Amino acid sequence: GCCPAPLTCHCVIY
Repeated sequence: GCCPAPLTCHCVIY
């Protein structure tokens, strides 16, 4: 999964 922000899947905060 990408970021929950959500943000680009290159950031993925998880």
